[PDB]
Amino acid sequence: ARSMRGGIRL
Amino acid sequence: ARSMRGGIRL
Amino acid sequence: FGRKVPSNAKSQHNFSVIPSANIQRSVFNRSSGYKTTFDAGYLIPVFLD
Amino acid sequence: FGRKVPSNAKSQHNFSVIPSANIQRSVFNRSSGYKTTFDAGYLIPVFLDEALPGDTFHLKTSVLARLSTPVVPFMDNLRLDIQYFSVPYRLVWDNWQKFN
Repeated sequence: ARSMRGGIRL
Repeated sequence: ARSMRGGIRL
Repeated sequence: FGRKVPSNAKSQHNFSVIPSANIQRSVFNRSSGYKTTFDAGYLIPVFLD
Repeated sequence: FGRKVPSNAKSQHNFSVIPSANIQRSVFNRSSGYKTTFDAGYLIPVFLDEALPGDTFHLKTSVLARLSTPVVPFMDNLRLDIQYFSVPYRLVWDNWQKFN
């Protein structure tokens, strides 16, 4: 639910 | 009695 | 019957969360003067930033 | 008679003491799953990990083991067990200190 590595993908 | 430079020698 | 064991999927997800950037915000005054001549009815752009 | 003056030997010793390293320790969860098939009487290595100097580990293990189907409810007791050991690298390779 936070800022993931590699940009957002759900 | 602390951590001396050059490693330990008494 | 037996009880299922957990998956590691949540801990693996947590290791992939990047830390927030530390931004170093600051407050200062950005005062500026502007001088001009103009005529009525026109839209004059006097401020731009 | 006069009184002796001090030597500087203690202040010179103090200038030679290196500062302690600042380590930046942190706490996190290192959960892992492992799935396998095995037979009775063998020692099976189900868990393996590498610990650093100054690690602390707290371990919880969950197990589900299924026995492949018996013919009858046979009368004898049968324990599953798990035992954990620490093994320093210097016990398994003589050059480990010289490698470091």
